[PDB]
Amino acid sequence: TSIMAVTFKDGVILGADSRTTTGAYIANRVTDKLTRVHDKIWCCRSGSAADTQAIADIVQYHLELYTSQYGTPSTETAASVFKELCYENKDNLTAGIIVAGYDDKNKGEVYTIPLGGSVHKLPYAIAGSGSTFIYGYCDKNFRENMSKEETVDFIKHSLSQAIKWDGSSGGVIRMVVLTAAGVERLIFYPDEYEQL
Amino acid sequence: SDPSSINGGIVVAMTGKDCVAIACDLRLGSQSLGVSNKFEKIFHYGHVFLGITGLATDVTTLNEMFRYKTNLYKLKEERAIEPETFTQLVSSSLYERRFGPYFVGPVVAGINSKSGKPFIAGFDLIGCIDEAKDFIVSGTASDQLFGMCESLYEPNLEPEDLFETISQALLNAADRDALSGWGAVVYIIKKDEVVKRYLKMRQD
Amino acid sequence: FRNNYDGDTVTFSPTGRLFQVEYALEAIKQGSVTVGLRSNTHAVLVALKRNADELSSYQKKIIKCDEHMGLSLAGLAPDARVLSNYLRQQCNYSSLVFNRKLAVERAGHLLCDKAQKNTQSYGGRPYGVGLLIIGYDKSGAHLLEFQPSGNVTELYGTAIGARSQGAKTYLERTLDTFIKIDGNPDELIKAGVEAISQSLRDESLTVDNLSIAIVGKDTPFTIYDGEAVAKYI
Amino acid sequence: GSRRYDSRTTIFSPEGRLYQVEYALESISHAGTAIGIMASDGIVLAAERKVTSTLLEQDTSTEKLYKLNDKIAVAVAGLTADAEILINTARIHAQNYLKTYNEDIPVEILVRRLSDIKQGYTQHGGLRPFGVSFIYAGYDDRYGYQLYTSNPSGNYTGWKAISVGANTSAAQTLLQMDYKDDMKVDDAIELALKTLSKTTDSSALTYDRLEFATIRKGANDGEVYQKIFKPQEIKDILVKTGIT
Amino acid sequence: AGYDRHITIFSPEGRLYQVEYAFKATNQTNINSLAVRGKDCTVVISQKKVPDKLLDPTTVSYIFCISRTIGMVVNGPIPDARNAALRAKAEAAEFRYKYGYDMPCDVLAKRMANLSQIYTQRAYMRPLGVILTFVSVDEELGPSIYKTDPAGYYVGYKATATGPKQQEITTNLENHFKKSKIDHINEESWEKVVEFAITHMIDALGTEFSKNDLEVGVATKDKFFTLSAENIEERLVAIAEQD
Amino acid sequence: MTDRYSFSLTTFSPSGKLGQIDYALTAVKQGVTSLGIKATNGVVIATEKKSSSPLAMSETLSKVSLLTPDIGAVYSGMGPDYRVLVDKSRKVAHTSYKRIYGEYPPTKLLVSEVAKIMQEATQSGGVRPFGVSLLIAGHDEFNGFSLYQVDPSGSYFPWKATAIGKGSVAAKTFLEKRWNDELELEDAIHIALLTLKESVEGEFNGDTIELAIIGDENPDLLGYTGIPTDKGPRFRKLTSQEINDRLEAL
Amino acid sequence: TTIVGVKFNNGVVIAADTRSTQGPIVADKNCAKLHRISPKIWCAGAGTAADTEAVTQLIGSNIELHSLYTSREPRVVSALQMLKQHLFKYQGHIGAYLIVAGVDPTGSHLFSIHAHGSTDVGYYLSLGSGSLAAMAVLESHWKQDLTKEEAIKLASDAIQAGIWNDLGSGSNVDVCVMEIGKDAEYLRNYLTPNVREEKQKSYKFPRGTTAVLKESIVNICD
Amino acid sequence: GTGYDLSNSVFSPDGRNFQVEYAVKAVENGTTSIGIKCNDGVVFAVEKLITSKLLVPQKNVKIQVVDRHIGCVYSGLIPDGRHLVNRGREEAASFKKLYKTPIPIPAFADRLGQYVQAHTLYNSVRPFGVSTIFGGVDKNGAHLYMLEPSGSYWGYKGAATGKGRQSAKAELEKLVDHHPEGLSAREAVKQAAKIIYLAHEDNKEKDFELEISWCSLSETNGLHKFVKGDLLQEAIDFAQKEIN
Ligand SMILES: *[B]([O])([O])[C]([C][C]([C])[C])[N]C(=O)[C]([C]C1=[C][C]=[C][C]=[C]1)[N]C(=O)C1=[C]N=[C][C]=N1
Ligand SMILES: *[B]([O])([O])[C]([C][C]([C])[C])[N]C(=O)[C]([C]C1=[C][C]=[C][C]=[C]1)[N]C(=O)C1=[C]N=[C][C]=N1
Repeated sequence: TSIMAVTFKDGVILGADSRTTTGAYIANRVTDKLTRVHDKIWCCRSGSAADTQAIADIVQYHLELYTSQYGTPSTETAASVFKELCYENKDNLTAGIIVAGYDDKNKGEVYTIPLGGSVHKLPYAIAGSGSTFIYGYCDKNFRENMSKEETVDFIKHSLSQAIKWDGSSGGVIRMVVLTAAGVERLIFYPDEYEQL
Repeated sequence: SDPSSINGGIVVAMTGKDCVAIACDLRLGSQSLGVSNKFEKIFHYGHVFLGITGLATDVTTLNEMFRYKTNLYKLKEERAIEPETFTQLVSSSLYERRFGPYFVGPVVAGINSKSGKPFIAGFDLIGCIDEAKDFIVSGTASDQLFGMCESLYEPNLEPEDLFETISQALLNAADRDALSGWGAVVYIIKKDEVVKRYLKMRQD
Repeated sequence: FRNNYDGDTVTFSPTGRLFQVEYALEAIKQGSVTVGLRSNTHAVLVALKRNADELSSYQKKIIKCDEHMGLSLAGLAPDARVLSNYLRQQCNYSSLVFNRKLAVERAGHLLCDKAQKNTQSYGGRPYGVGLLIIGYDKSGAHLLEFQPSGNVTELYGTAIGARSQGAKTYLERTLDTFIKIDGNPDELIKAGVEAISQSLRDESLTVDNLSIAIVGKDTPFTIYDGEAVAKYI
Repeated sequence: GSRRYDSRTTIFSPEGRLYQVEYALESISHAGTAIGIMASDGIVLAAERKVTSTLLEQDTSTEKLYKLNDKIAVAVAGLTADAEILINTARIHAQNYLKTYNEDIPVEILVRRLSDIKQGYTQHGGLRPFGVSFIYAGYDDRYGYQLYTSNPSGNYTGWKAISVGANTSAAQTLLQMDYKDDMKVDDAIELALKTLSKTTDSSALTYDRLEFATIRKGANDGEVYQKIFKPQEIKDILVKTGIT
Repeated sequence: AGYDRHITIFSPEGRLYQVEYAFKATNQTNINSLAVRGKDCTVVISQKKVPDKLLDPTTVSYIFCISRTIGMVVNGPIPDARNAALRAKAEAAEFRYKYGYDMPCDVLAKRMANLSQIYTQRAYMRPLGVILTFVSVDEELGPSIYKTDPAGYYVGYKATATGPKQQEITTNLENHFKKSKIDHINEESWEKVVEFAITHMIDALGTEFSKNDLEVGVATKDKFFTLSAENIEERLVAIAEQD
Repeated sequence: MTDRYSFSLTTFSPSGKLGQIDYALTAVKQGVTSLGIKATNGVVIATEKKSSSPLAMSETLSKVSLLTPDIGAVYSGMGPDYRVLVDKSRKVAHTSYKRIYGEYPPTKLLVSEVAKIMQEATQSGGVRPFGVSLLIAGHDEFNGFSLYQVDPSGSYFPWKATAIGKGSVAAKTFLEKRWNDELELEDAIHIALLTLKESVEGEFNGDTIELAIIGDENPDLLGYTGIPTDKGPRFRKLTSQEINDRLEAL
Repeated sequence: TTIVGVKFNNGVVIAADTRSTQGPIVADKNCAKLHRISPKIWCAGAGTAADTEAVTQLIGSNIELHSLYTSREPRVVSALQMLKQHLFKYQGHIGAYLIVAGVDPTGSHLFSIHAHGSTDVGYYLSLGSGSLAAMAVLESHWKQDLTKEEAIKLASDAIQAGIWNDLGSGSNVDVCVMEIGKDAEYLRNYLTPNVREEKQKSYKFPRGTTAVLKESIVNICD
Repeated sequence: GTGYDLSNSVFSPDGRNFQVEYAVKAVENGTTSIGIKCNDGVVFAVEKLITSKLLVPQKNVKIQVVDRHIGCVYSGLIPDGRHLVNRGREEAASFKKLYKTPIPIPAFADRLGQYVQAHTLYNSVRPFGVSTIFGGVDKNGAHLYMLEPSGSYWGYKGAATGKGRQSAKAELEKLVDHHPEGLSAREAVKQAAKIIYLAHEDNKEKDFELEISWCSLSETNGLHKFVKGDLLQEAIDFAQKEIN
């Protein structure tokens, strides 16, 4: 699995590969690892499909009840709920989650929640088995306040490299753009990113 | 080690023309040591017959349980439970202990009193129902039984013929299993009557 | 009226009173007088012990919570034991978990909350005892008055029990005087005895009838009875 | 608080009586009369259905005679619904006993148990007692045919012939008048019908207002047989006994 | 004996006085409300009265946003209304979690009616002195209005009204539908339906409304929202230019 | 908090009466009349949809409910009590029977379960009896067609025909006259419609009346095909139209 | 085991083989791996027989009760949420691997659930030991916009890939078609390509061949 | 009949709950306290009757903080007030722990509301004997609230409760009218000290001690703090001056 979230000038974009495996067998080649826990708060799932799905469904339930009572939640709040679940249940979960959301006052934000259950707010974040192969690339090519086009390109190149080296990653690259303008879904096929 | 190989034993059931048959061996041992040669594995509640192979203590417990349940059933329903219904009761009862099962291999046989249709069924230790039209096998010599049945069997046999068939299937399978044998009993069931015969077999 | 609203604490009267609580307060008045006063270095508790017969003892009215805290009681002894024991634990939890002595003001808060729970729920009864708590903490000497209603107040001096109003007036008068008895415990204790005698009438404070407690700057809360208090009679 | 609305169902009267038990009994006394008569070759249970109609389906009806075991049965007088709760637990205690000892439960053991349940609602729990009285008719290989009775108090006793429900005093006097130790099941049947026939609060005594049952050990067998009479069967026995 | 009027047990006449008295409580706020169904929206109008000058007018409401799609207006004391709201929100959130789709207006109504039916049968729970009107544009039933009471009763309406002067509003609305012969305001925009609603709210009550005398909630496909003082004014003006 | 009402709210009076059950029956008496008639090949249960306002949608309120594909219920008394009883009845039919024997319970047993729930609300601590009387009709392979009545006490009995609620006495009488053991289902429906007419004050049509039957299997109401032993539910609610078509031959 | 699911232009279809095994022994030559959750929501199960049957009936039961309570047709996403949260609760110990499909007020659906509780969505799916033979066929013949008949063929051929090439799968082919506006149609043994050839001889024994020691009549009646 | 006022969750025939109304009497019998919302915060103040000279001055504090941004003051049964703050403090910790962000004042208000309303649902508990004024600064502004024993609460521009609630409410209504642009933190502090000195006349017999606290986005950084020393004295003066 290769997933990442990057904050740029207009907000934030989430990207992921679409492969779920059972050993060396690709159980699902068109997986959607970019999950919505709120209108403008999405997450990136890595690790156990069952664990992350269950976690995501719970956070969604929580934010929906939060909204019903106190209105739209901050991205920081969504990360707090994910963390609370991941940390308190560290012994029975295998979930690497990246939380990205778009706020009007805060623009775009990214919080990464790795295995332990610790929280980390960053300009951008990468996770999943394939992320190890692009640590160098991403660190060398990331700049703050990029444009949507620059960002989509950064995610597209980074992930195609991750997909190239990591056998657990593959299929199509999916993206989700979060800005004041709204929500946009992007999809890139093999024939495109494989030759970048 | 294997709760299903400590006591030993077999049960087999077949459907014939307007009849059904169910048989079992009589051995009850403790590993190599034979202990009893009168341990029957076939019981009945009303006109529904049930054979149980596996760990003897559970075979006994389950029988006591189904007597208990079919009794209350008759008192409330004001009628005798039918093969089909019982099968379901056995299945749900077994799954109730899904993670601490009874080490048994149940077999149901009987004639539906209303439709007069012959019926047989097998179950694994957690309740999975196997409703076959020809035969069901269970026990420590189930491979042998499968072999005997798959060859010897044929549809619509008459009571007298079905008897010869099921008896030969049981007898020859048991003689290839160290944990089975020591006597056998066969039940030929018909809408109206039920005959029980003890077979003559090797005692080693 | 009242008779239909004093059945239990969970019931409010038409005027907004809680009679059961008021009745509890009444147990205090029927209790033997006790006094409390402090300077800036010490805090003293002078308690008049009451005896049943002349063959009986003069029941203890002073309990120690910690090395820096203690209190005098007026009312139902069992309730004072329950409340004092609770305070001993809070004083103790503070030392064990935080290696910190519990602030007198904070102990008052705890008693108030414990008392309150017994005035809002069905089946229970309010506590029937008044308490005067003295202590020396990180902010000096302190004196507190506890009422079963849950009201706890910090004062320079005060008294509770029968005829307690005598002493209370005396103190409210002698204020400017004893508040300055710093560095001199015996003078504070004497002032404490002259206050408690302003509520006498029946007899006169005797040796086995008098009980005094002191705490302060360099004085771990300690209790004196009999002979040890002879030099104050 | 709640205390205010607590009836305190389990307290003693100044005379040392149990209010609720007393009133439950008063309740039972208005219930259709049930009679149990024990012979030498069997037992007879008869009961009068309280309140009936032209449209009441009697064929599928049961309100006073229930089978507990294959050797034990009961006649009910009181709240049917309350009775069913007890009957079901009763049927369970029987099966438990059977599964534990592999022997049918002795009649008294089953009766003592149920009576114990009732007695409980009498001493603790703050709940009302069961408005029910039972006549137990059963057989076991230790005491043969037995006849018992239990009421809201949780007390029970054995009889040769007895009644529960309405007009018990009247019915008891009549039984204590024509009963004889050497009776026969057919004699008992007739005595039972006569008693009800004389204590009814209705016009005549028709079959549509009766429930009948016998526990005999049919000579041509050697086992005990319970027979809950069918409407037609009760109508017949009604004619023969000269009540048409 | 006479306690058959303090807790919820039957009176000799087979009545439950506590339920009846709870109904009385529903009018304590002296406010009226009504709901009508559009072609593809549902509207709820409710009187807004702010007596104290020391109050923050923006926090005086009896309309609630139960879920992205369910809206609820309450007739009764605010503390009981908020208790009912919090619960309904919780119930709606959980339903989505467990069943994978949004709780339908009619279903949440039933759920709350059942909860109310319980305070009716259990002695330790008092009924809530409120009437709840739920509205939305159900994905299967379209514009929907369901109302529940302290008796645990609930039913769906073509249009409805609640409050002290409920009868006048009702008969007014009744007359309109006897006429139009349809069971809904045949309007494409919710703005006109809101206007229809306020108009009749005025006829039946014989009163004129300023932008701060009303409170309005609108339910449309996938969303329920409440109008602002200014959104309402824009509404009031429009109606003015017709009379 | 915490229900501290652990004592019975229904107790025995000196006369031997159980006040709360008596009062509950009184509540039932005020209820809208409902009835049931058993034919030789079916059963019919019917009641009046007493709309509590013309602005209310009478459809959204069904007094006749399906408990199992071969069993239905109807009542008289407190609708909310009936509603929660139907939910429990449907669930108990599963938890206590289908999930065990893999088949729906027979009418008498389900009725028995319901009766139990009601009996408990007669003795448990902190509750009042249910203020309803139900008429349950169903069919099962070994018992055929049946009709029962369950009262607030928890008592129940089988009927050839009966009525409960407001004008039960008059209705019961009219039924005794028209009932016989050779009635066909249509005949019973007809008699049901006639009986209910004497009880309805205002409009009498397929929109003010609610009627359902327990008859033949409806393979068309099954939703799928392929399993020979599944022929469809015997429970069927009549349509507003189906009712009117019959009211014309009234 | 081989179970598959295939969406077509106006519905969804699911198929499965009919073999059950214990080690290398065929326990059942014609079991039914197709379960009904509600009239129009069917499920294909693989893994532990008792488990697939049990979880399928439990959710089915609750779905029925939920339907009655809401006066609405059951939705596939609801069966999917109840099933998945149940399986998740049991950390994989309930060996149920399901392909759940169906039509409801919101349209036609196709999902899969693994024992641990994860779900997946697609136009075509397969699970079981035959899963790889089936998927090879699906990845080779599937196309968007299939007709009901094309779907039946595709799904049926996928199961056959399992029957022939996977030892864990065999015997017959079961299918169930769920179309948007019609009744769901269950086709038990839609294909039976493995009929046993006539035996070479009859083993009917001459009566009396079996030695009997004792005999008696059994009492059924009570 | 009557008795409708002896049990807490009971509805009187007129739909009221007398026990709650009685609790209110307890609130009216208490010290007066207020709340003044300003352009970027809120100010709290309360009257502290000096029963005697023995009371250590400035010690027995009454105003309470919840979390770090909320202030609470109340009139009525003091212990009941602490009980409510304790709950609020737990309520707040819980919220921050899961959502990270300190609790919004509106959210906090409902927490207290739901809890207080809860104590009017059972006869096993008593309604709260206090009216609480509380508020603070949050993500979107300042908020002032007053909660009644019935669980009722609304947002206010200014609020008062206790003995002299009328004097205060009067003074508060003036300020509201003569300052549509909104008072200031600094100004509200003096204004408050005044409303308190005026409302003290409804208790002019006993001497008192003033207490003020405030939470202003600019003066305290959104944190709740007590007014002490100079700023306090300056306010006492502004009051002592205009009291003549
Ligand atoms: B990715 O690696 O995170 C990937 C996708 C998932 C987060 C939606 N993980 C998986 O597919 C996991 C195994 C794994 C592989 C490499 C690194 C970490 C974890 N597989 C499954 O969860 C799975 C497989 N088959 C059925 C159900 N679930
Ligand atoms: B298939 O592979 O999924 C198949 C069909 C079943 C899910 C309906 N599986 C089985 O038949 C299983 C395999 C298995 C064996 C041992 C442990 C777990 C799974 N067999 C059985 O479930 C079974 C049931 N009864 C008797 C014998 N075997």
